[PDB]
Amino acid sequence: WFSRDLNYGKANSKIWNATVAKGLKGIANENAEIRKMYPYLGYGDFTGAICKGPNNQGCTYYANYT
Amino acid sequence: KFFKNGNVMYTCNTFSLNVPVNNSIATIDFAEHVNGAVFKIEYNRVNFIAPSLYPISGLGTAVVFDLQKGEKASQRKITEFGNKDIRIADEISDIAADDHSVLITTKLMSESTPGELSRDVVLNGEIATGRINMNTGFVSDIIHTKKISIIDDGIVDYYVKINVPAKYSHGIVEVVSGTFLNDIMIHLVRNKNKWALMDSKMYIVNNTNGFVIAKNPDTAMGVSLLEWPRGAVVFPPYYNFKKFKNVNKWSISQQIASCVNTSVKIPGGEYSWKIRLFFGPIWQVQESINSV
Amino acid sequence: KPSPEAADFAQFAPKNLQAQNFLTATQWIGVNTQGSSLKNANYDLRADPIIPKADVGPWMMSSVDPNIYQKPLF
Amino acid sequence: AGGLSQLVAYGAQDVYLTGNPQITFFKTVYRRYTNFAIESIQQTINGSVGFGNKVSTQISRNGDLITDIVVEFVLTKGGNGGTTYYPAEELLQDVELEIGGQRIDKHYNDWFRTYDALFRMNDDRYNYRRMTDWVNNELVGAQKRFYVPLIFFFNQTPGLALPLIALQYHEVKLYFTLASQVQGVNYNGSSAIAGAAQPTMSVWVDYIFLDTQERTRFAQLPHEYLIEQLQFTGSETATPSATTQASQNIRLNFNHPTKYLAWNFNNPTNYGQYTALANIPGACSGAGTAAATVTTPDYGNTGTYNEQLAVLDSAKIQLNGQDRFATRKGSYFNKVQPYQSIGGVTPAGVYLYSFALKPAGRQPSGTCNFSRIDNATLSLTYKTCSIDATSPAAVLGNTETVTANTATLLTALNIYAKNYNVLRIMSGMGGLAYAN
Amino acid sequence: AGGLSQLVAYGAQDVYLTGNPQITFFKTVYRRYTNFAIESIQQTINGSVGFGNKVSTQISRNGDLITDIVVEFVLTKGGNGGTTYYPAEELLQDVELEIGGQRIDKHYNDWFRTYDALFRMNDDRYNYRRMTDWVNNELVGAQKRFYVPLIFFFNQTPGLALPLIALQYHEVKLYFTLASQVQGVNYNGSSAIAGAAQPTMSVWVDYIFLDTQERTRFAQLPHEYLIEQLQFTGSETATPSATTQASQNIRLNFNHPTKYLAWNFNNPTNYGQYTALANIPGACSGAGTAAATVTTPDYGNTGTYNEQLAVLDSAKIQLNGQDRFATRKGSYFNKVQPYQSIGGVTPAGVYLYSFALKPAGRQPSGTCNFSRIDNATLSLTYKTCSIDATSPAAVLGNTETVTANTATLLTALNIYAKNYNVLRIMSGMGGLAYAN
Amino acid sequence: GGLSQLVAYGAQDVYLTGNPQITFFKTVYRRYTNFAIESIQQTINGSVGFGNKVSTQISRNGDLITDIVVEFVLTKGGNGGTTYYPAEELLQDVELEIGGQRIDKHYNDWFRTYDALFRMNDDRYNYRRMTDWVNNELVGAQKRFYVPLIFFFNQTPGLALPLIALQYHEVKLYFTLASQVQGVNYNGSSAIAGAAQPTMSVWVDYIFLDTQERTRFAQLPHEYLIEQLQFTGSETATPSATTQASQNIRLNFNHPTKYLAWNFNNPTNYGQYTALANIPGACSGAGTAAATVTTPDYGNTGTYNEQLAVLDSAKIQLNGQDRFATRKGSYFNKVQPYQSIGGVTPAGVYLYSFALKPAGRQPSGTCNFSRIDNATLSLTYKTCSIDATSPAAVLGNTETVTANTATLLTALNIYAKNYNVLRIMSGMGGLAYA
Repeated sequence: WFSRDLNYGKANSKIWNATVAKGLKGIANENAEIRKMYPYLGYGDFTGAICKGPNNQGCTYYANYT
Repeated sequence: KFFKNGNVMYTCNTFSLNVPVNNSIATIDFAEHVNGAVFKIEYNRVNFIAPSLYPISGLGTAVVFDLQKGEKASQRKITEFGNKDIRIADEISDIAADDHSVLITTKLMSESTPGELSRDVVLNGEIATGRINMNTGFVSDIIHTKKISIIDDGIVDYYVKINVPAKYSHGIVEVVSGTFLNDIMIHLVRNKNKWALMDSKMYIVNNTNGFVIAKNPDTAMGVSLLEWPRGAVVFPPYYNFKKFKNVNKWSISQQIASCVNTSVKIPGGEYSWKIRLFFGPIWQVQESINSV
Repeated sequence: KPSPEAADFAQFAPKNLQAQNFLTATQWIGVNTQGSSLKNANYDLRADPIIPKADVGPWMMSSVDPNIYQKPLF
Repeated sequence: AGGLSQLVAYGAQDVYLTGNPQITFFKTVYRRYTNFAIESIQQTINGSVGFGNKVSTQISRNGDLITDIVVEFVLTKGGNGGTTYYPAEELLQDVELEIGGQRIDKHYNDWFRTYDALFRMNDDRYNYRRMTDWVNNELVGAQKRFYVPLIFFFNQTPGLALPLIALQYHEVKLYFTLASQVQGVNYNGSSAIAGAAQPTMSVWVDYIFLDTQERTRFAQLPHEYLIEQLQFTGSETATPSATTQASQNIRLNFNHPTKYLAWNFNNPTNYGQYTALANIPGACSGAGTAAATVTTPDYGNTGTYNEQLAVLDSAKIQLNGQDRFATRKGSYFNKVQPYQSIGGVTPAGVYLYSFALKPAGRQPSGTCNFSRIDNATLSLTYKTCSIDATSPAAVLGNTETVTANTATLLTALNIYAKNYNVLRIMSGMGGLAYAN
Repeated sequence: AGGLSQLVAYGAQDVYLTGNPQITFFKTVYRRYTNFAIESIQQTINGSVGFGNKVSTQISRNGDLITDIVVEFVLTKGGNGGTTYYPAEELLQDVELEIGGQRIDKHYNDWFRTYDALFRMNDDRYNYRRMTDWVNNELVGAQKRFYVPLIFFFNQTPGLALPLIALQYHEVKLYFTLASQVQGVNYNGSSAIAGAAQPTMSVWVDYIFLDTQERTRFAQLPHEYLIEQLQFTGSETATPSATTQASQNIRLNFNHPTKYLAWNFNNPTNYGQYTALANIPGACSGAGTAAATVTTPDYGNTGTYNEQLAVLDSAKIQLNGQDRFATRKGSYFNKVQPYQSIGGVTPAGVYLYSFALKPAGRQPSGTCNFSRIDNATLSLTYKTCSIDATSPAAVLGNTETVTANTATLLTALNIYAKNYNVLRIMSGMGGLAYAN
Repeated sequence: GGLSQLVAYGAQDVYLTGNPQITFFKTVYRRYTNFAIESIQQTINGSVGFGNKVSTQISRNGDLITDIVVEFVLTKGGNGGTTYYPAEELLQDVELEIGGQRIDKHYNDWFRTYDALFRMNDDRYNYRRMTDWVNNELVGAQKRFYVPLIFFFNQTPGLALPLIALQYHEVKLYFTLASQVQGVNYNGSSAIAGAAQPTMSVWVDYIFLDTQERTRFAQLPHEYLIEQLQFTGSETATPSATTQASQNIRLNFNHPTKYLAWNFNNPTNYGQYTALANIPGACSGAGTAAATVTTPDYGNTGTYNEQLAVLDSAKIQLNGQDRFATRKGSYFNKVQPYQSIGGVTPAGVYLYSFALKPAGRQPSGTCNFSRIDNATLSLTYKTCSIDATSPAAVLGNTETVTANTATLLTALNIYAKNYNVLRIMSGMGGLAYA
């Protein structure tokens, strides 16, 4: 059969799965990168900050991660 | 329905100085992304196929070993006195062989390095056997982990986890089914004496003395243990047995406790096992091992 | 000629650049939407068996493509 | 004595409630949630705002996700007390929603009235009336600021918020057609009110800001939003004046898994009128005294609960020539279906039939998928419009099969369906997964 | 500026709120469901429908599961405005639920009124009266179709629907006893209304059709349902005439995990009067003018909120001779308990004491298991009934522990207990898992 | 029949009926720890009366404490319509102390404000019944009133106070009773001769648990996520002519806050948040020649006609930057509570939420005022140019003006509702942050 709904469906699925994989790798690389960039915990005045140094030295709340 | 519904039970477990510390020296952690519902892992002609009938099935190097019975962990919970294999919290729904009756929580991987976080399934379901009844749901509170790290050199480090509270029993780290075509069955003893060929029985139980085991028609697979939990705070003579079961069906297991003890607990936390798997011709396999 | 758009270089604003996605985006939205259509099909409940629409006649062929979503029921 | 006399008296009938306890009601656990902040930002309206004009707005990417949108009006009332009936809602005539240039939903003033009539309950629809109408016997000249919340799939719960951060190549736009006639503001019936002022309008949008770990997750990963959309085409009624109860077979043009159908019979010249007018208090202008006229409503009391003034005797839904259920009388769809499926009170003249257990909820609970139904027909039976509307002795004294002679003015037939679809967002663009 | 100024205002006090998130509010995931369809089908009624008649219906297995059930009545009123008070459920006198020849539950007219007066609480109750009464000033001769829903354990939620295909070796019946006297339809007080028409009745059952695999599972596997039951026997009040506050020690004979105890003080000569009548607005027929008579209620305004007309002064419930709690005034049970346990407006003369934290819910939340309590007593203290009901200065101008002389007409006491039980279904037959 | 709907299966259903997870017609309930609830009377320390301050100590009759209901017996000095929430007017405030530390404190105006925002139609009418006369009762009538406390641990059992785990710290409530209660002992500001003193009692709801959890509760530490109310008062400038006042009010708050709510009131008349006017329900005698716009028709004081309110617009500003662009006053009275609660807020009471659903207890967004320099609430007032006695102007004027009697609403009450943590360990309790 011609099956328009399956030829477009299968093609869309290939792109969807290839693309979700790319997006998942992307956020994985950014979470990996920031753990390395800012590998420390904050202090009493930067209580949830990522902080670039072993002491405060470079804190922000615009790049928070778990 | 009682057969298709998942559940969990809450208990209060507050015990103090009667809890020998079984030191969970090995753990598993991940830094990779999630995936959809299949894994296709390969490198250096080493393939692992997870067909999503259950999270791992086939493997080999242009060969296969079996259609079922892929690597799995399985916890045999506390028994009345080791009478029947009833309370088997098995990672794989091997009995169905098709309907993946296991809840999967995370499908993590990167190329060459899959992970896995899954729940168990009780192999017997809601029936009764012999004279002993069993659990109510089909899935218990125990969870499992796998991490398979393929190293470029043909070494594939395989880690598993079992997480079960207040346990007392027999935990299966890996069940593997090699092909029937494995006439050579050898192990290296920790005394570095020699490789021993043990083909007279087909009922070989290797204890600590067995350092690494290998089997092959001519192309070989090796299994080298890396780590397993033990009571490492006091090092008492606790019922902790690490051994193989080497019969046509191959199983790597560890016992945590006797069926009945005086009065002991266990933390019941996360426990992992580290096994080094590697492949190639018998020559390359033995050559790598003998580096030790 | 496309030199005028940005300059990704050694440094970035704090990982706020998410402007890598446009050509993939065009390809999927084109194929995406699925056209289910039931212009001529069973008026009954039971999944009356499907005879594959092979082109066996030289002339008046149907373009109906029968429904593959009907459960047996009875 | 006290509580321990109840706990000691423990038994077999307690085991299935209290054995191996799973929860305790007196020490709960709250979930830790993603860091976000919310604000309302006013959007720029494109076009000349006025009566009968059509304008549009485009939502600026001032944030990461969008949820509630409120359209604001400032009106000056042209009549006096009771001359208006949801004038902000009548004015907000047609709201069209598109993602990336593809229209995915379209709401009408009559739909807003139907939705409120069916789904809001207690002091919330009262509060709604406060936001859309004059509810304090205000006099001519009163200036009032009105709020009409929009009710799209992303307006009712944050869980369906629009991921604009993931739509950097496609725009989100709302098109607004404003009514040319608003009762009590511009016209009294068909008579224009001299000096009536043009409206002032603005649209306020609730912007969600996420922290960095999550907003990048939203920006990079694709999404599948399972969303609601409205299906509607208008038609006309077949209401008999006498000697007969008319039947009418109306072809339905719906085609996606549908949560429920709803419909009404309205007089297009009187926004929100779904029942006949009668010389009964609240049922027409001047009702109860010699000045009563049953051709003009006492507008602010247009909504009633007296189904005697309705035109629907019975209705049935038939699918592919086979009945979906046995014919029910009109009072079933006005009173029982909303009792069973929503839990509120539906005023007379507004009817629904559900396919879902909880059509008021967001999670699917049963659908009728018209994508594989070849003939969907709504069959109506009308009441005979033989009661002299000016004689309460007859109107309040008759039976279910007969209605007011003024009922024949309900000439427009509006049948709605609310359905599911999937809105996919990926790599900065989006669109619907299914169309028909 | 904007939300960003709040988004990064992070401190130590946030670590337990937004630190380590688990739940995201702007990305909901919906769970997929086993397919079904809902259909309403008429049952055959065996016997003659009429005033005072008893009929039964067997529920035909037109489907897989049973959810709601609605009884239709067609009534013509013999009185005018305000002469009726929920007549559709006055007529629905008793409904007995029998599964496999085993009585499972039985509801009475008065209970339907107490449930509506106690658990049903919003627009739902107004819509309910719309289904059961004349709410628009209708006049003598008006005829309406009424809907009286049943509120059995499987009626209020789909989750407890009857697994008929798991019950193939016996049927389910409903026994309907219809009242001989219905206020405003065939009697006005005790006086017959000449020419009153007989009621017409039909019973609609809502059937669920399941998919192919789900029917197999339901028919083949055993099932347990957690269900509710109503326990009821009647008694007389001990209301005093003058100089004294009567005591009454009422022995209770209940026997299962009980969610709550509720009761009311009823005038047996007319359905729903739970308070004393008085010459204050709406508290008796003709109230406020010369014709006011305090022996006959203003039927449509029978329910009131004036505690002064509520005969109960205080009450205490004992278990095995020990107080379960210290004596409370009647107002505790009428307002405070339902505020905490239900959240609605309980009218005067209706009282609740709960064991459950939220008895309105389906999830068990605390019970009194009377199966292990050999005796319990409801101790009532009455108000002194010395206030002349015909003098509004005395009715509206007095103390809390004294009520109207007309309170002495509240001679019937109805004490209800609602409990849990378990319905077991095995190999095609079902029944209660616990006796008594 | 309905089977005709099941055959209508298609592609769109792979998202609905495929690989199903939920069976809707077989529900699963959870088994729960066996418990029983009873309420026990507490003893009030001190003389109960008008203007008196008394306190109580919660006896350890149980394992956990949930709700607490204060009851009063009042004798009214006026006729129907002369009272307006008199039980709450008398309950001037309640202070919550656990182990020597202040955990919360609520005020009579907070009770009215909370009602005005967070209670719905049926429970509000009920609430009104518990605290006021609603059937036109006349002079000399008596009624027993019930005022449930709003404290965090009161309306959700999940935060019940664990006395079983607080064997060393006492829990106490301090009650301040108003000296002037309109319609009971004062008629406006004039004393009512013969007015009786109130009688009061406090009932506390005790939870008893089964043995197995009582042990767990006694032995393990606990961290309860609890709510607090923050409040200070201010005064306003409400002009009659030539200008619209604009005040920049410092919001002196310091915890993760779910929402800010505020009102404008005339301190003489409890709960009056709008101007008086010669229109129905807007003043005593309204509609006839005896109408006066200095005294309300008290029982109808609460209205929904925002024309009688003084707020033209409001804006929250954090560290000199707007939190949102200026919104008109009716936004905070009708739209924010629509979005955030889903009920009706009467005229004169305003809410702005930070939380998505502050009516619940599951955290859903907070503003942490502990990590800012300065927050203010800018209030733009209407010009009070309308003659309150002329309905033609009161019911028919423009948005930016209100009635001249509006100038009496000189008290500004701004409330904040925040989260905190109540820690329990070794029989001792207390706040983690303060």
